[PDB]
Order: sequence, then structure tokens, then C-alpha cells
Amino acid sequence: FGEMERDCMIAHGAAGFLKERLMEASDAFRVHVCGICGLMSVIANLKKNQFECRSCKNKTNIYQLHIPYAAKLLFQELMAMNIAPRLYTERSG
Amino acid sequence: LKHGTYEKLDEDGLIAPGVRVSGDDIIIGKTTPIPPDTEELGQRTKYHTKRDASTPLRSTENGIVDQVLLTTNQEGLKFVKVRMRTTKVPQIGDKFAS
Amino acid sequence: MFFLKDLSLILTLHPSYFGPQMNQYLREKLLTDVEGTCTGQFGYIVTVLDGMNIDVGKGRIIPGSGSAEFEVKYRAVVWKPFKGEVVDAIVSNVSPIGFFADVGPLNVFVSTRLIPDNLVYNPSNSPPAYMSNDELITKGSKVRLKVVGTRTDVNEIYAIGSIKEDFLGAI
Amino acid sequence: ELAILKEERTTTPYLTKYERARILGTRALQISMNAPVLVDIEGETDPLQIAMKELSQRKIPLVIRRYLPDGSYEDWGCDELIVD
Amino acid sequence: VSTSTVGARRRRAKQQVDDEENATLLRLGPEFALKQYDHDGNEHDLIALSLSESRLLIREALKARSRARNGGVIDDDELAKVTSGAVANGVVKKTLDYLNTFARFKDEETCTAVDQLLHNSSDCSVLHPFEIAQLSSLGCEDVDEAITLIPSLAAKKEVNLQRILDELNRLEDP
Amino acid sequence: RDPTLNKTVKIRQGGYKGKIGIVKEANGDRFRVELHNPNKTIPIPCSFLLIESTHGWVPYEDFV
Amino acid sequence: ALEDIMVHYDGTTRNSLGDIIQFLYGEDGLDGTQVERQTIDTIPGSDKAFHKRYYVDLMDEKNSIKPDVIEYAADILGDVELQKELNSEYEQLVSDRKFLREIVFVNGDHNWPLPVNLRRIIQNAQQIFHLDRAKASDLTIPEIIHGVRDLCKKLFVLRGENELIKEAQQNATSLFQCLVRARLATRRILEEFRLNRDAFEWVLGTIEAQFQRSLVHPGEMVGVIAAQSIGEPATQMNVTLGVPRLKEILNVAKNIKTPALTVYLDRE
Amino acid sequence: LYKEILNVIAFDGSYVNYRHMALLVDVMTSRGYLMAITRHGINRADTGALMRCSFEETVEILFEAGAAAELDDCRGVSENVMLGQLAPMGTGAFDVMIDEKLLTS
Amino acid sequence: SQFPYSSAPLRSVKEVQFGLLSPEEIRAISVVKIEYPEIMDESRQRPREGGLNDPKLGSIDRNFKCQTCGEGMAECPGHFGHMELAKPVFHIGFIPKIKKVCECICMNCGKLLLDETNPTMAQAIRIRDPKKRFNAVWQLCKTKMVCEADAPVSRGGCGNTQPVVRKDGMKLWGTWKKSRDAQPERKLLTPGEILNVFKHISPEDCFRLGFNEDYARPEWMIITVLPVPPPQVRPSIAMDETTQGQDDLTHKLSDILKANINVQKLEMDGSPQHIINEVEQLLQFHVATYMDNDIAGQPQALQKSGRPVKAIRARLKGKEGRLRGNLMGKRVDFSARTVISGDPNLELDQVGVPISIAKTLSYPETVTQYNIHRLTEYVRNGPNEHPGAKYVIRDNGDRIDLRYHKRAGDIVLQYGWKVERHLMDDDPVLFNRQPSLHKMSMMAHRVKVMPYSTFRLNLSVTSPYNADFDGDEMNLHVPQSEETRAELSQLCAVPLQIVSPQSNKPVMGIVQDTLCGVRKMTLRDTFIEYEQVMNMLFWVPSWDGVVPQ
RNA sequence: GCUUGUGCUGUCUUCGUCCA
Ligand SMILES: [Mg+2]
Ligand SMILES: [Zn+2]
Ligand SMILES: [Zn+2]
Ligand SMILES: [Zn+2]
Repeated sequence: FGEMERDCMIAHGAAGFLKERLMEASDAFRVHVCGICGLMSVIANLKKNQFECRSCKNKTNIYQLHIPYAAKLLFQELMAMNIAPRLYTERSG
Repeated sequence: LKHGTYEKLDEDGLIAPGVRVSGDDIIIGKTTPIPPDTEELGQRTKYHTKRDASTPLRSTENGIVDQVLLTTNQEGLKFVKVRMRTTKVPQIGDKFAS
Repeated sequence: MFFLKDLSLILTLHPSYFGPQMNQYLREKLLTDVEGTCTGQFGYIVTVLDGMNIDVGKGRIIPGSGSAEFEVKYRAVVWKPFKGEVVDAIVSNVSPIGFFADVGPLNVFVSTRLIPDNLVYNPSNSPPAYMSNDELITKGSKVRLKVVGTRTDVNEIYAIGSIKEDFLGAI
Repeated sequence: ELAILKEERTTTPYLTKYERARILGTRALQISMNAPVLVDIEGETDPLQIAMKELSQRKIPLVIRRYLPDGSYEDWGCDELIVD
Repeated sequence: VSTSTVGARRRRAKQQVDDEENATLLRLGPEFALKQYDHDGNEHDLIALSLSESRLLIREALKARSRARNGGVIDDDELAKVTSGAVANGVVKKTLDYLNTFARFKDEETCTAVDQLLHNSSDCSVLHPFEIAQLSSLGCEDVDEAITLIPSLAAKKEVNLQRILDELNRLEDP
Repeated sequence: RDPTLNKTVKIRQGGYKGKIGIVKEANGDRFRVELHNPNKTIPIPCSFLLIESTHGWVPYEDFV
Repeated sequence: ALEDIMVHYDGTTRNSLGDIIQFLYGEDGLDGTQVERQTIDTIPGSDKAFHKRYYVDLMDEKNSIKPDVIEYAADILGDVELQKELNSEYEQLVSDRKFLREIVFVNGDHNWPLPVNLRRIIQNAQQIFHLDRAKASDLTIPEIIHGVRDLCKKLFVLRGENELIKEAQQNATSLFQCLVRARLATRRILEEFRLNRDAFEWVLGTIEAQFQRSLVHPGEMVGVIAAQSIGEPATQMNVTLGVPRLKEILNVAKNIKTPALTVYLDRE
Repeated sequence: LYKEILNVIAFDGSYVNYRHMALLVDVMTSRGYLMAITRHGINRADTGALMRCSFEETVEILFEAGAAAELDDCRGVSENVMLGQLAPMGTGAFDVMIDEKLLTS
Repeated sequence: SQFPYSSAPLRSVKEVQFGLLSPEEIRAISVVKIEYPEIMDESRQRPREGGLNDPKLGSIDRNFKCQTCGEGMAECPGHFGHMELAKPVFHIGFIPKIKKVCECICMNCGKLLLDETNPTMAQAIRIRDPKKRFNAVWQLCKTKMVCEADAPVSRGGCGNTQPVVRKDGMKLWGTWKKSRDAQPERKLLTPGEILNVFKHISPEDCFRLGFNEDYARPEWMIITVLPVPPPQVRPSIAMDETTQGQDDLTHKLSDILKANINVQKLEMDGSPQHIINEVEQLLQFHVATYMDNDIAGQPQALQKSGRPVKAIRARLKGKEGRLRGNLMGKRVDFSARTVISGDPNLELDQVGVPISIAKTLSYPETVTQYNIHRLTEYVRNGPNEHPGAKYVIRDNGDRIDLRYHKRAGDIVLQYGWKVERHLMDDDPVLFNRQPSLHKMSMMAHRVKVMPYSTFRLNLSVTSPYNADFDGDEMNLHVPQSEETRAELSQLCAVPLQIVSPQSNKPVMGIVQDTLCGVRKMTLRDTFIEYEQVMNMLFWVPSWDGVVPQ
């Protein structure tokens, strides 16, 4: 599903179909993010039910996101080049 | 092992000409040795020492085995070639030109 | 120590409950999910004030799943211990390593290394107790202890007290 | 604050095609997940057809929140938007 | 589970010493700071509650909920059983027992007089609400005892602590 | 596991009578048999088959 | 370049930053699938033909409405209030002719894409209400005047009571109102189309409904649609022209291949 | 600019509706100066870094955004596409809420 | 519902805040320190701790679990480590920016060469945009070549002359006009010195330069500690049945770690400055080519085979890069492709689908009381008969593969479960032909299951697709949800696309022999007898049963 | 007494198919 097909689906106005194509029919992934630093550095043990961002030293302000696996890979490669992409779930102003 | 069948192989691990083959069926049986695990704790005849490296038929193809070649390579190990034959009849969607 | 706090909860409702009794069902679900819970950030939530007249607002339909998400804001009474605070307690169990007390729902453990030496543990006593010449502390006896450390769990709080300082011990 | 009072609503009073498609999809999904139906179905079984029947009779229990570019919004009921 | 009305608090570089919880230093953290905000965003003060005020509030709320659930038609056990959840029932039973066995003021009018004395007083206009709750809860008898139990009151020597304690003992039912 | 998997079989009834095949899948009575000449696999009930043995063709019941 | 451009619920065209690109999409707020080529009847012709087609004089007997097309043909001559209404209509038509001929279309072109096909609506009304036969019409002239005038103020592109909103709304429907007034003229309705009361009300309601249906829908991604609509002809295709000239235009090249001036001289 | 684009399009007899070319030249002249449809024109805007990097000069744009501590507000379609979210376009330009008042019937 | 339950609330991303990573943050988010170049412990499995494949960095194996989070390969995202560098090095992407900042400030007392007293500087301060603010400040302070000890009253200036700094390779040279002509000395500006100078810059001066105190600090452009990506970023491949080859990034990290140990040992034991310079330039080269191997004016880092090293930068750019190749467009599931054929007996919005494609593709239908009987009939039919089904999905998400189920006839369906039934008649599907020049290249059709292996189209839709039947192929996409099906059937359907917005005219018409025949049949001298008239009238689906006179 | 096994490389190069 190339870029031109994406533009055609934008021109149709079908946002739900585009989201389903690019996530459910493809690399859908779930990550946890700290609510303070906004980094994907949370250490989650789901069956032990314990979450922790060791850097920010917090256990309660943690959320889960559904993002493409390629987006996760891109953010990790950016982090490898010392760039800090921080994902926040609220606006500031 | 693979999900395909192995009953069409002979003792030497090679299929014989004249046999029907479907997709994924195994036509060349090959194994490579592997250092055995702690299964020497006792497994009389069922301890794994080999890993399967067999050649399956292409999943979209089927036909008859036409000829099986056996020889040795330049170095000196065995070397096999299997030829499959099938007939293709014209149908809707086939390309023709003048 | 008890406090009044403005709390919020996110409630997700399945489409099978989209009926006229949606508001009341959300209220009872909120009550069952809030009353008696223990969160380390806040402490212990004991009751919710005005529990039958809480505004729930309009729920937002989650895209791709149909279920509605509600933001419910409420005021509740919350209790949380603090480091270096002196509170009363009631002894619940006696052990050679120390005694276990109860401060409401919170259970506080005090080790012998935070107990004065004259309060020697007597296991032969009926019931077993940490007793001195003029003091006798056993199960059900009023004790005043100072909280030194607090341990936070996933949905539990563990507190450690001490009675080695003045104006503590038996009361 | 961001909400706009019902008397001074200035957006179009007609249901756009995107809103119609999204409302039909959401209602069909809810019906397929065992939500109560508000219209009498004669012999219909398909959730999308039941949702379309609900829309034609103005019985869909959903609200459309239209967002303005500055951040404010207007709330419109599915029963007060004209559908062709 | 439940989320406070205070949000944001993103990453920075500076570290402060007023971050650890400590009753003695009167550092209650951001979520229990002296300044709070309601659902409307207006200014709001931290609301401490003594055991008398807390007991009155929990009894009032519980009896209101019990009356509402019964169609508008006193025992602690039945009132605790009104609530739902076995762990919730145990927690409210433990709180009811703790409050009952340490209730300094079981009367509404006595609690009202105590709150008015501890709020409208000129000396108490500077007192932190946590200090007020601790004084009304612990039932101290001496200035030295109160200072030892509550180290924050040591730095506030402009408070008529002894006469306030004697008034509290007088209001306390023997 | 059925005793008829990967065994040469002959069809005795229906529209494919007298065609030699090999049993590939056998779950509940609907044996999947590949046909030697038509490059295809067809479903067939166990009643319509004839399993080869050392002494001529045997029916399904008389073999299992 | 155009991917993030969308029509919003206030009618404006904006990008992802909220910067306004157009205060109304297409300067008329219409969908690109809802317009057809129509002729504006006040633009072409001579002054004699325009006067003959549109002017109705109730004093001169040979330059009035015909007597076999109206049942009220007797008590019509000599009226002054009705003559004032007809004069107001004619002055509005003359203003429209001046506006279109002098500001909008100066070369006389009058076949332009507009919404709501009026010819189709008129012939549909004629077929539905059986407007054949020499039967006189019961449609009074003030009814025609007030119906057309009210119709020309219900074509809502923008909603609101602000004065700027009203000015933008009046601006957005100028050409379409000119088309409607040129078609639904009193003499034309009475003689060429021969509508009656029911047919007239049906035509007015149909025009209003179809104009409401021709507006662009908020949420449209008109930027991507414009990009595809411009790039698609480029796929199937001494002054440089074609793809190199399109590249020069889109890159804003400083040194184009064939610079040129178009110099116009004074009349003499 | 509209006249030149119209000349180029209409020379070979083709026809394009006015609104498309009007939107194009309005984007090309909205900033007060001529903005070319190139990386020098498009990527010198105030749009989000994630939206600009997906066109051209990805790594340079990301390095500049990191060094400048840029904040992407994720309002564009490209950011939501590459984050796997419902883009605020078409059917995603509004929210759907549950009507409790109507449900009483 | 394909992910295991988590008590963390589910939210979406509203803002992305960019910035640089500080050494404190790199150390804090790390789970292990990497100091051993050897990948394998003793060539006997169980990779060495503290190495580049430490088991705390994450698990990329089926049977092994991550020792940091305890999750399996499918769920573990990977964890970062760090690698302390013996000497600081330049970040290859920020060297011109470091040069410009060095021009902007004073190399001895870390202060801007000009203050707000200059009105032009105040105007440069006023602009909010950090890039333009930095540009203006740089355009001003570049001219100023001397720190001012007193105000042009002491501004704190040390008075020293500002050198001219020129870039060559990755090395900056600062030419001081030491005290008309004299002998000027150009000395190397080592990364440690610039780092120390940047560290003294006040926060307010940092803000004046367009940097941010919290997220983008000027001394963080110098690498003192290197974050180590998890194995998920740099997976190993299986070259043959036995030997497995390491990723390029792993080899480059091994080279970096060897150079670091070399620098450290050299400094500790004995220090001839020339050898220090050589080995430290080798370390700088390795760190620079680990991130950017397309550096102009110097040779590329090569593999043992002679192919150049694949750097991180080259993973993110081009058609096959991360952005264009895996985010703006990707490969998707639930799709089909085959040759297309014409069908005069199909409706305009219908598509003919081969039976094998209908068996392969599926739609997950929710079990309700309106369809439970039909769905259990489909489940009884199985995955090899049409109409059948392939999977039964429980509420908890467990799939039941109907191929390998011995009691598929004894499966009872509960309300709320999902059945992945085969593609059926009248299911909406999206149909597409490349290149997709306009939005009529993707339209939603209705499925009709037919024999033979081609897709079938009405001939009037061949114009918007620009397709013919001499070998063309077209793609098909199956929606997987009720909302997505409604979107396809109400927005993208073929009848809704008849009139295009490009030229406000139809894009579909009567074509080819239908056009020729309609011209021939409507000629004035064409007459038809009663029997043929009856046949043609019965051929009309919309005919009302009344024969005309 | 006897029970059916559960998956796949990477990187280049060349030749082709349908548009353009
Ligand atoms: Mg072709
Ligand atoms: Zn964090
Ligand atoms: Zn892990
Ligand atoms: Zn200086």
C-alpha cells in the first residue's frame, strides 16, 4: 500500500480504512511510555503487573500506546543517534 | 521437520520418477548433524541428533516427477537433480499474441 | 491523616449497557471500583461524598471498538500516612521479631530494633506480650507509635513504626 | 469554555457524508456487539441495514461533536441534523 | 487508578530537596500541597480533616447513601454492610472501629465548636491545616508533648498553644 | 491418526469412479484425496473409497 | 505541498497550522461535482433585444403582458404600485447587466459552470404540472416579484448574524443570483415558460433545496483533490509549453527559456 | 500565475475546474512572496518536523528539530498516518458521543 | 484485542517533543554497561555479560525471555545500554552548528560577544523563532572578533581576541591573531575544550542562542557516552543452515568499543602525543561513520567484502528508507492480485472473484442472534469448502484453527465470538490499479464469487482505472471491520464516483462495441421483429413488463 | 495398547510485465 494509494484514500476521506490498513493489516504494536519523560523506557512485566520508569523514578504515571512497529524502530534508531523523541498524551499550549 | 509429507521418499532420501507431487511435498530428504542435548539422561531411540534441511516442492506447483539425477560434485560430495513435468492447458487469463 | 481530594476516574462501558439506567449503572460501577481501594499515590480511599449525585458527563465512543469512555469527577475522603508522623494504633499480633499494629486498614510493623530494651517480649505470658516493669503491651492494647518509613506496593501500602522515642509506647 | 451554546450554533444543520458514514459504521458495530435497537425490525438481520433504518427514522442515539479550527466545538444530536 | 486534577509535570534537569514526603518538615508533596484546584480551575486550599470531622463526614455520607438506596425510608456493622465489595467492607469496618475507639468528639456541636476555635483564632490563622488536624486528632495535653510529637509547631512560638489545648480538653467529653 | 493416511486409494462411486489417489487429510469421514492425473485435491466420504492392500483392493470398513 | 489542506466547519480553507488559505473554498463554497455549464441571459445581445425581452410596461397596451396568458388581464392596465414593482425588477436587471458586462466578464463570455441547472428544473415543472395549452395563468405579478426576491436571500452558504458574515454571504452568491434573476423574470415566466402558482412554488422550493445540496462538505481534503486534478493532465501531455513550462512555473525559475512581454498600445 | 497555469493546461484542449488551480496559486502566494513547490519552498514552513521530514531531507530536518527542541503538535495528516492514529480528516474530523438523553425513550 | 491485557490506560499521542539526550539521561535509561568487544562468551552459546548481545538488552529468540522485563520475543520492545567513551567526540550531524556557536560566543569566558545594549542585538532577541533568532545573533556576532573586557563598566568579558575558526574534515582549527602582522598560530579545538567552554554558558545566554535549557543544551552535541541500541534494532541473520552473520551496526559497535579500549589503555600506560592523536582520530572516525557513512570529502568505511558500511542515516533516507518505505507506505495483509478480464454480464459496481481467492481471504464476523445459524453452518463447512470459515476467535482472543481441529463439527458458538468466514457475495472490497493518479483509481466494488482465476470487471469502469485486458493486473483489499465496511460502501463505492470533481463531467461511459452497437441499432432504418423484441425486452432488468406499441 | 510432527535468510546484480 504505497504513498499514492495513501493519497487516494485521503482524497476519499476514509480515515478509518487508512488506519486499519496501516495498523491492523500490518505491524501493529503496543508500547508503554512514561508520563513524565515521554520516552519508551518503561520496564513492564505484564503478568507481574508492575511498571516502572527507572530514570524518572515513577511507577504510576505510565500509559500504553498502539503504534506501528516501524515507528517504534524509527524512535529507537533516533535515540541511537542521541535524539530524544518524547511522546506525550496531552497538549500544553 | 516440515509440515509436508515424507512418505514419497525412498530409502536413499530421493523421490522416484513417475510419482505425483503436490505443493510443499518433500522431494529431497537431507539432514545435517547437531551436537546432542542433555537427552543422554535416557532416550533409548528418540534423542535428536540431526536437523532437517529437506527441499520441498513449491507451494503453487504440482506435477509428476520426470527424472532424478544422482552424481558427485567437484569437491566429491553427492549431488542430486530432480525434474518435475506438468501440462498446461489454455484457460481464461492466458496471454496470446500474433 | 484524612483529607478531602478531588479525584477522577476513567470508566469504559460496553455497548450492551446502553440503556436508560446507564447513569446509575456507571455510578454503582464507580462505587465498587473506588470504595475500599488502596492507591500508593493517594493512600486509602474510604468513602465518596455525594455518591448518588455524581456528574458523569457525555461518554466518547472509542473508534474501532464501539465502547464509550466516561470521565467521572468526584470528591472523596482519603487517608494517607506520612514519614515522621505520630499516630495512635492498636496491636493486632505479637511476635519475637516485633509486634504488628493496625491503623485503620493499614497494618504497621515495628521491629524489636525500634523498641526500647526494657519492654522485653514475654512469650510465656497469656497472651504473649512485650512487657516492662511499669508497662505491658499485648494484643488489643492502645499504643502510640511514630511512622518512620512507608513502603508502596501495586495496590497496597506497608508502614513501619517506632516507639523508641518519648511520649510513645503504651497509652 | 470550549463548548458552544445551542442557541448560537453556526455550523450547517445538515448531516455531511463523512458524518453519515461514521455514524452508520459506529451504530452497525454497536448493534453487532449486542446493543439495544430503537426501531422495530421486520426481518432485517444485517447490522448496517438496521443502522440505516434507524438513521431514516431519526432514532440513532449518538451525538456529533464538530470541531472548529480554534479548538471550540458544537454538539449536534443525530436526531436534529437533516439527513437526505 | 484514580487520577488527580494536577497534571503536566514534565521532565526537567534541576532537582529539589522539597520533594520527599515528610510530616515534620511540612513537605506534603505536589498532590497534597497547600494550594489546590477544583474542577472549575479556581483556587482551593488543602482540606485536612481530624478524626472527629472525618467520622462525622463518613457517618453522614454512609447514612445518606443507605437512605437513598432504601427508597428514602445507626449501627456501624449494618452501615458498613451497606457498601459493596468484601475488601471494601473490611476496609470500612476497620476504619469504623479505629474511629470509634479513638473518637475525641462524638457530637456534631462539639466538633463544630472545635473547628471554629481552631479556624477563627488569630494565632491559628498562620497554622497549617495539617497541624490543626494533628492537634485536634492526637489529643495532646502539654505544649512540650505537642512540640515533641509535632516538630512543625516548634518554629511557631507565636501561638497560645497551652490555653488552646486546655480548651480542647474541656470540650473533650470525659 | 487414521490408518488410511498416505495410502494409495481408489474411488468406487460418484463422478470420479475408478480414479487412483492418495489420502492426504482425514478428519471426520471427509477424506481429502489428491488425484494422480488432475492436479487437484477433492473431498470425498469414506464410504466411496477402496484402500489398496497386499491382496487386491479392500473396502474402507474391511481395512480399518 | 497540498496534502494538509482541508475545508473546515466555518467554510474557510486552512492548513495544519490553522493559517487561512481561502476564506471560502472555490470563492463560492461549492463542490466540484455539482456545477454545470449554464448561460447567463443578461450578458449577450443588444440593448433592443434586452429591453424587448425584459421590460413590461403596464401603460402602453402593445408593450404589456399578453391577455391570453393571464386571467387577470383586464384589471392590470393603469396600476402604479405594480408598475413600480416592475420598474424595480427592471432596474435590478440593468444593474446585473452592467455588473456582469463591466466587471466580471468583459469579453462577453456567458457560458460558465454554475450550480442548480435551471433549464432542467423549468422543463421538469412543465412536464409535471402539464403547463401546455393556451390556458391563462393564475400567477400574479407581485407573487413572482416577491418569490424571486425572497429566494435570492435564502441561498445560505454561511450561517450567522454578523455583518461580515452577511457581506460574505451576499458576495458568494452574486453570479448565481444574477443567473436566477435572468431566468426567472416576470415576462419570461408569464410568456415563455407559462408557469402557474403550484409550478412556481415547486420551482422555488426545488432551487433552494438543490442549492443546499451543492455546497462543499466540511472535512473535504480539497488540497489532495486539487493536486491530483492538476497532476493527472500532466501525465497525458515560439514559447515553451507543456511539462518544461509547468516545471518552470512550479519551481519559480528565475531564468525562463523564453521571456516575453505583451505590450498593448493606445486605441489610436 | 493562474493565467500561466491555465495556458499550460488548456493548450492541448484539456479542461480543469477553476477551484483546483485557484487553490494551488493561493497556496503559492499566501505567504506574501512566491513559494516554489520544492524543498526550498515547502520545507521552510512552520509545520511539524515529522510532516516535513517525510518529504525530503529527513535526517537534516530531524537533527535540526532535535537541536532546536521543536514541538510537533501532531495536527497534520502525515503525523497521524505514521503514528497509526485516526487522522483529523474526512470521517476523523469530528467526535462521536453517546446521547444519554435520547436513550431514556 | 490481539495484545495481552495491561492495566496501563490506553491513550493516543498528542504531542511529540524533540530534543537532545543528555549523558545523565543516557546513563539513567540504560540497563547495562557495554565494555566487552567479544560477542560470544566461549563460542559455546550463552553470550557474555557486558557484551554487545547481553541478555538484558532484550530477547530475539522464541524460547528465551528477556532478563529485564521478563516478556517474550513478541512483547519485549528491547532495552538500551550505554558505553562510556574515554574521550569526548563530535556528533557528525552537529559539527557546523558547533562551529557557528563557537563563533557566537567567547572561547575563554563562555559569554556572547555582544550584549542587549546594541539595538540590533535587542531586535535579534525579540524574534520568537529559535532558528531565525540564532541566525540573526550569528550574523551579528560573527563580525565581532574580540571579547570586550569593559562595556563598549565591565560586562564580565575577559578581553581575549576571538580566533577565526575554520572547518576541515571533522577537525576545527582556531586561528588566533596573536599579538601590524605577526606569527598567528592555529591550534586544534579538541572536543573536550569546546565541551568545557559550552558547560559554562549561562541558561539565559543559552536561551538567547535559540537553544533550550531543558531539552536542547549546547554541550549535549558532544558525545561523551554512547547509547547502545537493543538487538531488535540490529538483528542477526542466518546466512546458511549453520553459520549466522552479525548485523553491520553490531560490527561497527565492536569497532567503536575496541577503539575505546585502545584509547583507554594507551592513556593509562604510556602517552606519546602523536599516538594519542592517531588512536583518538580513529575513534572519532568510527563514531562518525557509525551514524553517517556518506560524509563528503573523505573515504567511506568499508566492509571486509569491500561494500560500504550501512550507517543509521542511510536506514532513514530514500525510497527504501524507514519513512518512505515502512511508514508512509508498507506491505499489508488481506490482499490479492491476479489478471483482469472483462464481463458484459456484471453490474457496474460488481467484481468477479476467483473461488481460491475467496477461500484464502476472510472477514471476521461477530456472532449475534441474527446470524448464529448461518455462522455455525459455515463452521461446519470448514476451511476447504465454499461457503466456509477458517478460524473461531474467543472473547479472550484465542484462535481456533479449523484446519487442525478434530471436532470442528462439535464447536458451539457463543454470542460475542468472531468467525473468520470466507469472502462471500456482496461483500464490499476496495479495488485498485497502479499507478494511482487520482481517487477514481481506488473504488469499492461488490464481490461475486466466480470460477477461473481472473478478476472480472464491467467494461465501463475500465476508463477510470485506465485498464485493458491484455495482461494487466489489479489489487484487491478486504476491510476487516463494520466501520471500515460502512466507510467503503458509503464513500468509495463505484456509483458515487461517476462524476469527477476535476472537470465536473462523468468519467465512465459507454465504450467499445457497446458504443458501436448503440450507434448501429439507433439508425433510422433499423427495424426489429416481434420475437427479437420480446427477447430484448426480457433482457432488460428494469423493464416493467409492458411491451410498447 | 497404540497415537502426527508444526517453519525461513540477507545483500546486490541482471532480465522481464502493465502503465507512462
Ligand atoms: Mg494493458
Ligand atoms: Zn520517565
Ligand atoms: Zn525486555
Ligand atoms: Zn571572554
